[PDB]
Amino acid sequence: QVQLVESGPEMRKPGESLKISCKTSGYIFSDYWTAWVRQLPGKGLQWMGIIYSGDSDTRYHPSVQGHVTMSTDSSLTTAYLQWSSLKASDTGIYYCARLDARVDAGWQLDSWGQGTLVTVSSASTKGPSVFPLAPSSKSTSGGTAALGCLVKDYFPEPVTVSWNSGALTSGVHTFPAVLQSSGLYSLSSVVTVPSSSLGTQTYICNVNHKPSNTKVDKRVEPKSCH
Amino acid sequence: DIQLTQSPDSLAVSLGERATINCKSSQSVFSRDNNKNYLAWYQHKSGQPPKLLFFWASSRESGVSDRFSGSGSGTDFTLTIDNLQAEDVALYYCQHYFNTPHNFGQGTKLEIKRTVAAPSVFIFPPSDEQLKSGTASVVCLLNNFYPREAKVQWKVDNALQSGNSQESVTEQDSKDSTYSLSSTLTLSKADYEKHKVYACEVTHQGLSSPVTKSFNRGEC
Repeated sequence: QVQLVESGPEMRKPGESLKISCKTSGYIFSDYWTAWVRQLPGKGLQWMGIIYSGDSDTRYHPSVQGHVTMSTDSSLTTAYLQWSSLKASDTGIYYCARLDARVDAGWQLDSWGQGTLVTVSSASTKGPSVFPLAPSSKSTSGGTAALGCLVKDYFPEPVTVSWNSGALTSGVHTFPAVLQSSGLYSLSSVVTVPSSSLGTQTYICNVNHKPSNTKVDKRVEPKSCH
Repeated sequence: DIQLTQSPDSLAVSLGERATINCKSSQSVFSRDNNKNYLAWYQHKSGQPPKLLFFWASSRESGVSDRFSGSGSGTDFTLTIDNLQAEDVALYYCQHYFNTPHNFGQGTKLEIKRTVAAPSVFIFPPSDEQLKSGTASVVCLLNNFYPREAKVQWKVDNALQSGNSQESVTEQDSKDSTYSLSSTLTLSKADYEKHKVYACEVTHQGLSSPVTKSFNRGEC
């Protein structure tokens, strides 16, 4: 069906070039524009502009003109956003979204990409260390056990956490990362489960940090005494 | 260049009640040629891409709940959510597409009010793996509480700590409208092994006294 799929997260140094992509499928590319939208810190969306693949006709927001460039590959039904010389303040989430080009149509954005976190920093990329938060009598009460993973010392954002390859979602809390004094991020992901089934169920946190090409699966087992 | 300004910036509304979010356009976005307002509303939930709700100010996108409605024209617009549900917790944006640029409003944060719920508290000593690396993180979890205002204090051998912890709170849950909070006390392995009792002490309006969760280092 109708889909817009963006590149994974990207990490670059200031001054470097970058082109992110938005692969569209499920609809006729030539019947639509493609818009790029930037998410602002805290709250807010900035309409950056649009591009029609038919003749590469472009509108830009007057305050993004000339710093970013939109293009398309109609053959690949894909739209691009490009910086020739990144600045650290370009960091943030960028969405693509489709817009009806037809006569008749309003120019609302009815389908959206998942967003791409672009980070621009002179600091070094670093993959996380992943440590178990083991269920024990100190995290078990009322029939409920809490367990989780500590994801420590990574850069940049984002780190992705799933549990049991996505089969475990209810009761999961993956906390917003904190910025340590070291300039590295840390977060935790926790889940509450029945304490009765700790002996029969298996809990694995799957940790992904694409900027460092790091993937960690950590089995989280109940604490025992040795 | 036409700008949109939303009111309020933030709104906290009880489950079952009505939520009203307003959008004021700096110029009219009503066309006498087409008899249409060039306006849309979007929902943006945590961790999801933005979703189209209305266009032409009042025309409802397919699959959007009948509890939602868009009204207004010219320069004043309203998004109304009746019978507020837990899953409505989100940021809401208006956008015009009258001319270029197709600007969005600054966003309105819709928060849900629910009954008071005290946190369940859990504590995690550091893993043996991490201890091998030379550092010790102690984690305290405050699960599923409301309202958001909760306090955590660390005590090590009954001495109040300062300067060695960080905390983070979740966004509001889309199912039970609660929050959770994680706090981490971090020490060197050396400092960690100089003490025995590690305690997390929790205050919340849902509790009449502070709740303490603790463990003794080394006790299996």
